[PDB]
Amino acid sequence: PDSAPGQAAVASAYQRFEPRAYLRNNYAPPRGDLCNPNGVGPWKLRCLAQTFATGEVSGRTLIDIGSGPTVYQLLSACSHFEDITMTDFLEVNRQELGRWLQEEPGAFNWSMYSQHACLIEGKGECWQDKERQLRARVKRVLPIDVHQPQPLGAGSPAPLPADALVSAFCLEAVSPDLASFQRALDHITTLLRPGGHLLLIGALEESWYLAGEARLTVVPVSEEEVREALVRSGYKVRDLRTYIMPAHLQTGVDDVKGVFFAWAQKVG
Amino acid sequence: ASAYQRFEPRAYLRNNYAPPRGDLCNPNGVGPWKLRCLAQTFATGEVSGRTLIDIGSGPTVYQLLSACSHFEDITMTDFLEVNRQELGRWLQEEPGAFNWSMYSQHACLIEGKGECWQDKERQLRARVKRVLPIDVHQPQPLGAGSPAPLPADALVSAFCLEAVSPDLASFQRALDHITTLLRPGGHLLLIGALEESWYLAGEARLTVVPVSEEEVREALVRSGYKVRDLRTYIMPAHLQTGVDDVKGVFFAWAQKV
Ligand SMILES: Nc1ncnc2c1ncn2[C@@H]1O[C@H](CSCC[C@H](N)C(=O)O)[C@@H](O)[C@H]1O
Ligand SMILES: Nc1ncnc2c1ncn2[C@@H]1O[C@H](CSCC[C@H](N)C(=O)O)[C@@H](O)[C@H]1O
Ligand SMILES: Oc1cccc(O)c1
Ligand SMILES: Oc1cccc(O)c1
Repeated sequence: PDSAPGQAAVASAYQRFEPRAYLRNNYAPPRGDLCNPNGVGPWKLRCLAQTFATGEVSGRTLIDIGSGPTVYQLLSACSHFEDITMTDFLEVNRQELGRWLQEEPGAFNWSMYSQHACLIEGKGECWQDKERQLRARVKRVLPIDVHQPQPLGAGSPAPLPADALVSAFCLEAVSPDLASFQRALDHITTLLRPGGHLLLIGALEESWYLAGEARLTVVPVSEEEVREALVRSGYKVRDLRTYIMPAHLQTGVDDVKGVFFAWAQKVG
Repeated sequence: ASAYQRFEPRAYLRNNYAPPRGDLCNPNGVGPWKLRCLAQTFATGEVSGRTLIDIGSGPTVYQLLSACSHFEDITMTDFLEVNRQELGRWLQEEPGAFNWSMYSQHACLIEGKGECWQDKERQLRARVKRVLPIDVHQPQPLGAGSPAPLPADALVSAFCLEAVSPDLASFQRALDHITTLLRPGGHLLLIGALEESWYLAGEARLTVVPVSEEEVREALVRSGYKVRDLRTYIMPAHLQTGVDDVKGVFFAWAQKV
């Protein structure tokens, strides 16, 4: 039938999305604890650092899809791309990012994440330098809607097509069903050049998460469903790993069972 | 040397461990060079045991960051009470403690074990059992009935001896004194100023004995050490700040025979 109904429920639910609560829920401890090497934060950072460390993912332009109020997903990326586009559906998230870009004190503090990224990249970089570079290389923060065939709109500011895409915890968190998820992946895929790379991180078998007042409906996906959608979109899957959420990190902020990381390269 | 009675801890930490000398971002600065010497030395695995004493800690902890994972019992020392108080403020996470986090981070970075800086800090705090008075001019620097386990398996001392000695001879004697504290076959990590004659600490102006790398070498030998490593950092111009006239910094790894 049609996609409007579910898409409309999603947009409606996000009107209540609270950036600070979401940051607290997922990026403050225990989930944001970077000392525990078995924690989810360290694993996410590690997937990104190792992928970029192959030297196989480079270019001039990078687009981060559904950045929300977070930047950790770009810490290892930023040394490999000189032009970075960050994006989100919600103005309030885009402002949160604005706060970090201006280095305001009222901003969320990512320095543990910056430090940790420096630590595992193994180049002796201080975190203030990593941050300075991320801030310099973010060239724009744009509204985005992945349900649109042109997710950035027509006549986008963004350099297109990009050399690479990053997207963490977006697609499954905004798609009422798997077919919607697939279409979203198809949409963002039009922004990536052939032979370009997508780094996709996401929730496994999740149906809801909390962001303050907002309780959001997530399509629960399996690793295998993630693989097939990537193939369906015209990628070769180069890496797909799974982290199983330990019980102690199951805090009632969501019903997440695990997290996936895909490295995929667009065929062409 | 009652000049040390006017010595202000915060002023000293300010002059030496805040920007520019305390910026650790640039790999060519003195802070990173110092941490590197300590890290690489312990990474060899040849310096180890159970107990370690830090001679003339002042109000600083950076010199034990790499050390702390190799020794379960650590003694810190200084001549000034005010310094011992400043140490205590950091060990006990009290208010207005100096912020060493940048240094903990850099040690974690250099060590390359994937360790978070908070774990590093917690372990150092855990292994420092006591902060004791000391005078290297005394034949028994720690006094007679010290709480400190002796003889130590290892010593560390940074910027103390030359900074408390009017001349080479006094420097040599003080080296003799601290050396009695070290078990035979033990290790000493000595860091110090090269060709320095004064530095400032608030109202205090201290006299320093200017020493050369050769003179440091010979002093260690004279004290019965085998010198396993002696390295020099030349002080770049941008780190010549008005707080002293230091020319360079030396790092020595020495073993008692
Ligand atoms: N239709 C849509 N198209 C693109 N992004 C959307 C969207 N609807 C909601 N979003 C955004 O999807 C995000 C999911 S939270 C993920 C945030 C971040 N990437 C991280 O790694 O933590 C929210 O920021 C939300 O505003
Ligand atoms: N007679 C003495 N015996 C032992 N230490 C002394 C001393 N007189 C002064 N000191 C201490 O020697 C220190 C020199 S500054 C100490 C340097 C510090 N450990 C660092 O690495 O930065 C001061 O803390 C001072 O209080
Ligand atoms: O970072 C996130 C976002 C949404 C669900 C989740 O389990 C984790
Ligand atoms: O850390 C120090 C201590 C004393 C003199 C100096 O130049 C540096």
